[PDB]
Amino acid sequence: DDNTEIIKSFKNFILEFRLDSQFIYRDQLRNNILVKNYSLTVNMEHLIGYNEDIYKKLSDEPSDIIPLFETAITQVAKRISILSLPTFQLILNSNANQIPLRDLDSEHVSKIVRLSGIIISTSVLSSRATYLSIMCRNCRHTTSITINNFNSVSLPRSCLNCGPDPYIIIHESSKFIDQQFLKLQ
Amino acid sequence: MYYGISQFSEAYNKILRNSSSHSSCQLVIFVSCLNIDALCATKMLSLLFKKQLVQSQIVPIFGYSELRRHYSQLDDNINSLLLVGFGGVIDLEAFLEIDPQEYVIDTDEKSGEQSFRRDIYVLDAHRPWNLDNIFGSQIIQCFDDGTVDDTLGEQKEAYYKLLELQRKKQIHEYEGVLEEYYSQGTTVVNSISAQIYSLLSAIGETNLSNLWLNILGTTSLDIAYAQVYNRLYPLLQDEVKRLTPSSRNSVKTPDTLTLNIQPDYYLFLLRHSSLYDSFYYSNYVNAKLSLWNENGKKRLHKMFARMGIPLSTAQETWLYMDHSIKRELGIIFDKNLDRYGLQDIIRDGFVRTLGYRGSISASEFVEALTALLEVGNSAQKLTNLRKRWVSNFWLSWDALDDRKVELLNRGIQLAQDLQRAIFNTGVAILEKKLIKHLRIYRLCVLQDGPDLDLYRNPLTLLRLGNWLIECCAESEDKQLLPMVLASIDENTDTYLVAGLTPRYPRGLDTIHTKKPILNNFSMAFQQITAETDAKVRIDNFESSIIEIRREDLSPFLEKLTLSGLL
Amino acid sequence: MSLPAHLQQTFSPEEIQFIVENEPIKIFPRITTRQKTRWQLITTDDKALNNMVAMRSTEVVLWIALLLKQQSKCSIVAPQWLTTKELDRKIQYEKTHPDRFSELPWNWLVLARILFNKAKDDFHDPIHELRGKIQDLREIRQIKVLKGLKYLNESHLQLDNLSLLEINELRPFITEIMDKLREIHTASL
Amino acid sequence: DTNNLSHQEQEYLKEYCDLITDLKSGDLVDIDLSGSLVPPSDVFIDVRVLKDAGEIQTEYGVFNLIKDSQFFVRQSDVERLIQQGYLQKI
Amino acid sequence: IYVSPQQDFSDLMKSWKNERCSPELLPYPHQLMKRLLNRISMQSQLIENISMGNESKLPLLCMETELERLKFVIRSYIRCRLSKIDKFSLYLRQLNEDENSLISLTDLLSKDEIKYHDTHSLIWLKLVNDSILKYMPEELQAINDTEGSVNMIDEPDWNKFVFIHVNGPPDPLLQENEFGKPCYTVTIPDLKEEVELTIGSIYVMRYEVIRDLLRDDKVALI
Ligand SMILES: [Zn+2]
Repeated sequence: DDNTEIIKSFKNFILEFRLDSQFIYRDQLRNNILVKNYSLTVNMEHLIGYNEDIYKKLSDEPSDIIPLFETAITQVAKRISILSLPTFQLILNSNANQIPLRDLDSEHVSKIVRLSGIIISTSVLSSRATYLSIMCRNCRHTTSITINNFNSVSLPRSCLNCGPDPYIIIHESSKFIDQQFLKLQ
Repeated sequence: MYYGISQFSEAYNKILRNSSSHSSCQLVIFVSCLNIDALCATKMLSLLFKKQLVQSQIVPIFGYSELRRHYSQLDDNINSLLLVGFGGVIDLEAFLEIDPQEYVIDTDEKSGEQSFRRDIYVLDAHRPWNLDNIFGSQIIQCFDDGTVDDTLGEQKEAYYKLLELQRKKQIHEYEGVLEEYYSQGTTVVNSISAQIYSLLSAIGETNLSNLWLNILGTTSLDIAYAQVYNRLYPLLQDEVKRLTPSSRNSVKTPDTLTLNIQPDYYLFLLRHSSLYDSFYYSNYVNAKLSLWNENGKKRLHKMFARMGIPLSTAQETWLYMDHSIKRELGIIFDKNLDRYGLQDIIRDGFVRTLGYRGSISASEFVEALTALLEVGNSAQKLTNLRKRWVSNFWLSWDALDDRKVELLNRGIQLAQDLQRAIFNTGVAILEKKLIKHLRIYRLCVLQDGPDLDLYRNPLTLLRLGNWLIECCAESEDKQLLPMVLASIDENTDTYLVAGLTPRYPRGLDTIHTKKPILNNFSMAFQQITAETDAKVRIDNFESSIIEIRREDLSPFLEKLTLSGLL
Repeated sequence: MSLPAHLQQTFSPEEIQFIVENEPIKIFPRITTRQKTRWQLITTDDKALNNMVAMRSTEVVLWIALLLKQQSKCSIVAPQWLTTKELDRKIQYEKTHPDRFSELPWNWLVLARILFNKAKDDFHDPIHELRGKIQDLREIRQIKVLKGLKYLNESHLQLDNLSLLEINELRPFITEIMDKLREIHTASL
Repeated sequence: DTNNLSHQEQEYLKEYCDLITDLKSGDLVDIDLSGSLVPPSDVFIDVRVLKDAGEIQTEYGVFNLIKDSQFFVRQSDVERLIQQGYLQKI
Repeated sequence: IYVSPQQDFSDLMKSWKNERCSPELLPYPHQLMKRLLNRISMQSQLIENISMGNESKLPLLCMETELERLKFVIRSYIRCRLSKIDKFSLYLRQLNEDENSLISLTDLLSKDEIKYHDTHSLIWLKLVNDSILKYMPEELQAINDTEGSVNMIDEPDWNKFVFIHVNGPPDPLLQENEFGKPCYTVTIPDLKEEVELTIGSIYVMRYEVIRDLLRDDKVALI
């Protein structure tokens, strides 16, 4: 219900925004799709200008709202590119006041913040999960669970007899994404 | 001759009759280089002529020497000349070396009129008028708001009797009345944009763009002349109501435009900076709270805490600030501003917003335009400086369109920087107590600092002067005396002396407040320059500003003290 | 040389606009030219201009219509195709058939921009709706063009009812690739 | 400059300029062959001067090209001046 | 055959587009250009007379704009023709000297174009002789050799692809196809293929196959 309304709001924002004569985000999405670049960069200033309620919701609980934005972006991309693709990625640009790194505290837990620093170390690419195929040890029931990176998932403990943790992952029919760890000073 | 408000259409028709043939350009518009109102007037006139398909050229001018130079440069083929922002407080006939006998072409005895090959049109608001430019020459044509018929009848009769001429006593009394009239300060009475928009309404070519330009022009006088803005405000309200379409149920569309009245506050770039910065870099707020000392900052912090807005939230940019406080701001200000004396901050102002782009108020737009005019970008240095200012004029001209938002953003940033620098300089001046007091006037002379370079453009020096006038010179139980502010420039060894007039407390309606405070600096400056010899450069259109050599500053100040004419 | 490098074997968008403006359009005059000087153009008919009555529709070239609108002496009649309902119908037609192209006028992109810029208050429908519908039509046409580029050969190609602007867009790439393929085939024989 | 051209190339340039002058002076005199290939557009435009100059007396008229002074003239009149770089179409 | 000034302008536009998009140098329409130049001169004189003497301002503005547009079209056409002459210079000389071919520069160019061709050929020959050729032996001083490793005469491309719109007659070549529509028929000799061109459609065809139709004005290049 509410999720569908938010998705529709994001879709309308993407499909209707225009500054002077060019649909910025529509053309950007088309160009990115053409070169096999599945991402969209959105300037928060435009989002605030179009409709302040959408930005209010986005800033309130980003971990819950951002995935819906990705879903809307993917739907619009499919509409624009395929005549009647992986889940796209949302990249944000902002011009809000920077919060000093040393000043981050519990007050800013689960909020969008802008800071600056110097990178001192980077790791090697990992392989996170995005779509897992699971089969039960005893009764051999096939199922799939989708995962989103944002946290506000684990293997089922109860089979959908079979004891605790009865599911194992079928790795030949799963999809993964890249991950990296950085350190900021 | 003077054209009444009802006669503007006739002058416009004369212009269209003379300089309209597609053969070649025959209209030249001269514009003051450091006047925003003149800029808006010129822009609106250019739009009108463009719609009417008339060849024209526009030439920015600064000072009086450039005016004479350019006029001598002009071609004979030119037939209509437009002056906006100047030419009202001088004897234009003598200055331009114009003898009508040469310009006369057709002399018909039956009509008793001599047609001329060039017509000079003056669009000026400064008073008093020069009778020789009003009741004298026919070549010079003046656009009058109504002052001439309102309060110049006695002087009109005196001038006519003097021209026509026991009898010695009568001639002496008439000349005495004329000298009494000519011996008074110079002050602005009206906005030129209002005159041009009255012409437009007479010809019925009004739209939202012209009304917005008129609003911009009239608002520029708010900082200096509050009486003019108050007098001309109700009409703007009526016309904004008239032109604005009532239908607004539709949500914002990309092409939507809305020019409506919203609560506007006497704050600095509220919609393009942080609330704390808006309350910090403000003339009125600082004057009321004297923020230049630590106790003022403590009072401001206490006020913000009482209003319920946190300190971190108050310093967040306006766009990204929490929307709840943005919605409830008016209620908060109403509830918690009487206590600290800032009850005059609340005001009604015009706000224009284009679809999906942030709103901008008239005051902020004017501030951005002035910042672009000021800081945007021997005799050789002087020429380079004046030509840079001329180029800045055009840099500001383009920003007045909807297709050049980048220039507007740059102007806003430059305005922020300039206000920060002026605030720092004013803090230094007030802390070090450099404002010496005298029975007649007050003196503030700058001789060192890191920002002394900026104080060569007259507009920036006037900004500093207004800043100082508001703080402790108009409030804080202080008598009203004219203030002389000067700034050195070792690169040329001269002082950009400026003679500023006092101001009554802002937002205090009273009978004395109604009467304008005339500026008497011009006549005393002229007399002192005539008596002595210090190579004073009296060429700026505003006589309040001159340039005095470094070695001759103190003698000139002593002469001014002895003058007793302020 | 006598001709610039980019104007060889193709056209420029300014020249495409020049060509498009040479077509007739309907307008509502605001003056009364008909008698109870007068136009003598040589490239275009001058009888219609000399005989115009206010508020009575007449036909004149698009270039002259824009010139009149510059002075605000006429009101341009938006073509029937531009209206919203026709745009939704054409979008549905395009969606239904994933192989053929719609039958919009050849000058459906240049005229759209010219009218949206010069005449922004003559339409009987919201401007933003028209812009969105035109954008959707253009995107679907781009998809179909991309899909159809995979069938280039050394014999010929057919693109029925394709606007002039899209043909101008695609003229260099298609022509050059087909020429190279034809050269290879000719060498093979 | 011409220092990069061999004397034969300098003669070539002179002769080709002569030829260009020759064609333009024939029956194609109504059309200025050495014109602009950008199609015509709005008849009247605003042009800003980019270089201080005197009261140059062109065939179309006398334009006092005072630096930083805008004009409102027909595009045809100031086509060549724009080409030479005195004016800007803004 | 004179019809009307508007017909002349339409023919001028058609010729301009064909020349711009064509791969070869098309024949010169002498009579049309003579008439158009005469009309331009007379119209300019009439404009001067009218301007010698505010309801008439807009008519005159339209006059001037129309004259500018016509002048631009003619100038562009002439420049395109001159460039095409420049590229195929030696080939034109070979065609003219070759008596077997009925084509003649007098039947393919105007007086200005022939003057330009002659003068440019002379100047370029002088330059190459002064710089390079004079130092070569008698076997390698001919600027137009057709027996060496690479042909020195660059001929027009006879199979360049071009966008064509099948206008149809303003005709034995017209045979109505199976889908209820008139259509022309052409043959590609290299591929032994037969192609059918239906009216009111846009194709991408070789130039040689449709050259006769373009000459007859059945089809027009886009
Ligand atoms: Zn199980």
